[PDB]
Amino acid sequence: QNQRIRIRLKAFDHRLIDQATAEIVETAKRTGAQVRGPIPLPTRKERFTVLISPHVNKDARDQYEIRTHLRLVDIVEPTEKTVDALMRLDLAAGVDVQISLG
Amino acid sequence: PRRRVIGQRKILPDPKFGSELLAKFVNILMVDGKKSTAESIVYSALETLAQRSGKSELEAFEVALENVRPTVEVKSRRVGGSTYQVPVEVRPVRRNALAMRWIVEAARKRGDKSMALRLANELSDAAENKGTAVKKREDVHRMAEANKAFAHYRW
Amino acid sequence: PRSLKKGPFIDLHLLKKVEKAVESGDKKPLRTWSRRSTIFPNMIGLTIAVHNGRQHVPVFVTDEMVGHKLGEFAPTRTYRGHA
Amino acid sequence: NQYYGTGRRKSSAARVFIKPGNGKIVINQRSLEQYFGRETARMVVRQPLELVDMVEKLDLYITVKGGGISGQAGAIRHGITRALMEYDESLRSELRKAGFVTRDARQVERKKVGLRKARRRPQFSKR
Amino acid sequence: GGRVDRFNKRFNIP
Amino acid sequence: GQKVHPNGIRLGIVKPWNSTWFANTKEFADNLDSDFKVRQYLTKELAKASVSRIVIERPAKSIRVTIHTARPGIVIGKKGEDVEKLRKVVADIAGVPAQINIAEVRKPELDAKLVADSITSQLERRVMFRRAMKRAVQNAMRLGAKGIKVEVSGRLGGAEIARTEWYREGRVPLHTLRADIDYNTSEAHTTYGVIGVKVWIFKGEILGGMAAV
Amino acid sequence: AKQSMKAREVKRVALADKYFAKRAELKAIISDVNASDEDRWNAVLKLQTLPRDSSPSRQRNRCRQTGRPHGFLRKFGLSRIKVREAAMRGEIPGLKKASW
RNA sequence: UAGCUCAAGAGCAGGGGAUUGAAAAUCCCCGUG
RNA sequence: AGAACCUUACCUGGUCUUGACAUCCACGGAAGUUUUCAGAGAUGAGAAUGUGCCUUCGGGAACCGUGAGACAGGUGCUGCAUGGCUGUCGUCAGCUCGUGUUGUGAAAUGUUGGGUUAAGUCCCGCAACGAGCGCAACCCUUAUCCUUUGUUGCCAGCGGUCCGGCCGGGAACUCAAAGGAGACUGCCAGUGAUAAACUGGAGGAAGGUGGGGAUGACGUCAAGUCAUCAUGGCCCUUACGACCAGGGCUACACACGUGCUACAAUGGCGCAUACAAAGAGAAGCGACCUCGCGAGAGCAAGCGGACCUCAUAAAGUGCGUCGUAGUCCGGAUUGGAGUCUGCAACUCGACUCCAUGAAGUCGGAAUCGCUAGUAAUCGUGGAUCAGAAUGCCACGGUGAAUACGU
Ligand SMILES: [Mg+2]
Ligand SMILES: [Mg+2]
Ligand SMILES: [Mg+2]
Ligand SMILES: [Mg+2]
Ligand SMILES: [Mg+2]
Ligand SMILES: [Mg+2]
Ligand SMILES: [Mg+2]
Ligand SMILES: [Mg+2]
Ligand SMILES: [Mg+2]
Repeated sequence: QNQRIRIRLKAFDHRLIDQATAEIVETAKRTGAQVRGPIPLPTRKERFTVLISPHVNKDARDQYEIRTHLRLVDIVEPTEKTVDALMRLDLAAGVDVQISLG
Repeated sequence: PRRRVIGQRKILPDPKFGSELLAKFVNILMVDGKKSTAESIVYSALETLAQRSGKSELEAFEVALENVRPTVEVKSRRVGGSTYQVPVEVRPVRRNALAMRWIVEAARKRGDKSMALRLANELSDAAENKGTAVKKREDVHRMAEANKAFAHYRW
Repeated sequence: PRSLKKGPFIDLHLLKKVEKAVESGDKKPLRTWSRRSTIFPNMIGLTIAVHNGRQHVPVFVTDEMVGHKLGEFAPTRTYRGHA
Repeated sequence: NQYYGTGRRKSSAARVFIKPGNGKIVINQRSLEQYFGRETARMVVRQPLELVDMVEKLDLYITVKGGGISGQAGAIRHGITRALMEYDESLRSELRKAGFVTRDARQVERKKVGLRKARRRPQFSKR
Repeated sequence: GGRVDRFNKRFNIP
Repeated sequence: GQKVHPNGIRLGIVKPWNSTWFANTKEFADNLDSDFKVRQYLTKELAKASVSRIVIERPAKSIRVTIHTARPGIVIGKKGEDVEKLRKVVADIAGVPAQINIAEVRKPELDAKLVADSITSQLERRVMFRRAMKRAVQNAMRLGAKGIKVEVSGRLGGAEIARTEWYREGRVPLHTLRADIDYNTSEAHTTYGVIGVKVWIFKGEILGGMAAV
Repeated sequence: AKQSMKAREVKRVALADKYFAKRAELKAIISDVNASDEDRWNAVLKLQTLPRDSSPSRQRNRCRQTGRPHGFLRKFGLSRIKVREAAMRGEIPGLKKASW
């Protein structure tokens, strides 16, 4: 749209990402930017099964999972200061961010 | 069943006549969970039976069961050293089950182009007290009449 | 089988050998440790010692063998009977 | 006005909007007879109606997604049940006794390691 | 026959 | 063929992971092997430095690595030249710059990792296995541990026959994930076979602590 | 697997990497229709000469620590037991017990 | 007199399948001139 | 959780030796490139080419190659040397200890007796009193409500619309992922030693442990694994080490184990046609459109993914469809002919096509699972993976019968 940027946060925890989410939303509102709510998207759960035994006995299998949390926030008004602020802003190492305007 | 007392599961009545008896019948006849084909065969078989003998579907169906339904069976009780075949009266609910069961068994045995054709003739013969299904009732009663002497210790 | 769009596959070592053989009329067996190649019209009438795993079986290429591979004419297992 | 209810049977979620009219139960724009086939399905959806007074005096707007005939049909029935209770707060008695207010919690059991299905186990050999 | 005739037409013969 | 690893079962609730770097299905594979190699290297160079948990975080284009030790002064050194050289050598193995923290290990006795390392050093020096266990147990109990359970397995005493003694004092629950039991493992490479060591230190339930703070 | 087998594996991938560009273009000529018949045949012969190893089908997935040729997993790399080991001690970022 | 032991029958013995922690025993099925 | 070569440890054909990998010093060459040819390939000749980087201006990090040494090397040996992981009894309710007491003593007691419970679960009892690993709970997932949040998800109330949530609009609802709430034997009554417990009943989405999954006590079997690895000792070491070309690991007079598919008219095809979940995907998924029996192919959008893609759900229904036949059942097997994967498809791949159309008409003795969304059923997905699933793992759809009882 009018240069609007959508920010996608990707992590592996249900807390870290929410904690980091507050920072990325509170900042924009503080500087006076309308940031869309931290919409929750389905947490992809990849499921793996592995033989737990070095040899025979193929019933002793284990079930693993990876929960990838992905929150998304939209800022309709791309004010220069806020955009530049979010850029320089450093976020928790645990979470990852894909900054794309489109 | 060692300790767990079991109640009774409620079954939905059949869509057409609203009969609990017939809903159980299609369940026993059903194979591979294919209900839709089961009642279609049964309903068409009932239409043939009703037209071939005049009587209403529901009244005709009940008469066939009444003429095949057994009243006494032989249980297997390990009395003392060696087990004997103890005759035992059968509860009314179980009566319905065995009657319907024999019908389906006898149907599959008989040779006919369509099982619908089978069911119809099968019920018709049962109402006349003839056919394979009713033959079991005398055989079951003969087993329970020849062994009627062992009727003082049951389980 | 192999795709028709790719044509026939032949080993260059064997391929080089047959070229020399045809231009000189050689009759000595062709020593080859390979079997993946296919029968070409230019090998007709030659004798090739095809490896089977331990030894080289001499096979005389004939007219009817055109289009087949060297592998179909070199049995790899020695089987007489179970009794 | 609008009366809302939520139904769920296996994996289907049904949204029911109740407003008076001439019945004509619409299920995902399509008509009743069109959406449902097997006679049993249509009978169960209409069970609460006959059970109460408004058998067809009012109308039923239905949107359903996911699952199959059973799930969808059962969830529609369940939604109607809750919505009628919200409308009258008096149908509980008959509905509760008819086991309609209870949410059917039976779901497909997950597959387990070492078994081919929920409970079926590979054929066993004693010796 | 054909063993060679087939080979001839099927393959481009480069 | 029984008893699961108490750390793993509690890796989401209670116990935290030792690596919290998000990634995808591409870079992830590589990162793992580099983490593997660096940890083994560091453990060899500081097996005598009472290292306990070499936490490794991979921030955006960074690899912050932490080290829990009970002798930080030994590790650092006068003006810490030793720490500085470690950073350089570890960073080249996987590229990218590196920042090193030293999370000092207060009361080393309560850390099962440290205790098992000490016990195994004794066994290499041929110290009466029975003595070692009693010492470690008493040390933890006096320093404050709701429970301790230490297990020893292998060709103890030198004989060719196996053996698995274990001493336990206090509550050492393992079916309550609301606990905080640490279970390190150690492979003492004694002359005869490879005596193994596993220790559970029930430091105390994290009921109030919930999952994280 | 032995250390030697791991050494042979890394040699296979290294050789394929060096000739990766040549193989990609050479097969493109083969695959592409309308190309001269003689050109396609020469391309086939060139691939033969081209070291076998260079083919990406000559690599067997092995554990990056032990080299086990069986039980490999693309995701998480490692191997069967190796995954567990890292995940069990708390080195894999996110894995845990599944109770769905 | 079927490989024995008697009448090309039967049985015994043969094989296979059962049953045996496991083998005889036993059960079945078949080949038995 | 996947032998065409790879793998492979096997055979066999040919190479080779401080060795492929491993250091250590000197040594030579930057490394490296491009090509030629010997040859099955290993290995072996040839060339041309560059000849660096780093301080420093020598020589160094390198690297490639020679030699010497020490060593390297074994999927060699030993699981009755071990670690470690795993099976098992058994999710069975048990196993213990302290202290005291008793008995010469090994032991006993606690831990049992009367109740109760899924339970050494609780209650009385009581030379025991305490404790602890279990049990239970704490976890995850499902079931109803709330709040928060509206994405691409949603579309009620909106009006316009191409009738397409499409597009404005909106935040209703679905859905989602966070916080929560909620079932507690709590409540009600009954029974029971005035207990513990049980029983019914109300309420309630949900009743006794609401439904799963996770979680295996002390130990047993000198259970299995040295070929994951580590490791102890022995043995090997121009070879029991290593390279590479071909085969074998798919051999077949033979028996079993586990799957699959059929022995049909619940079918059997034809057409029409309704409804899912779960996933995966960047050298990948690949819309499309065009061609091709098909398989495919060209053509190439988009998609790192609640957006695009795989993608068709099929069981089901609508009419028609044949008449019990080895069948319009089923339909292995082959005689061929295409595509596709890949150095490479014969041994020994997979799919599409032609032609072929068996056995098999519910299977002796025997023996398996299962008691609910289970069995039975019918799809779909996914890991492994160049390609190669009736195997495994998941995910839906449909959907029973039976329990007097011990
Ligand atoms: Mg491959
Ligand atoms: Mg091979
Ligand atoms: Mg053993
Ligand atoms: Mg005592
Ligand atoms: Mg207890
Ligand atoms: Mg428990
Ligand atoms: Mg043993
Ligand atoms: Mg063994
Ligand atoms: Mg095999």
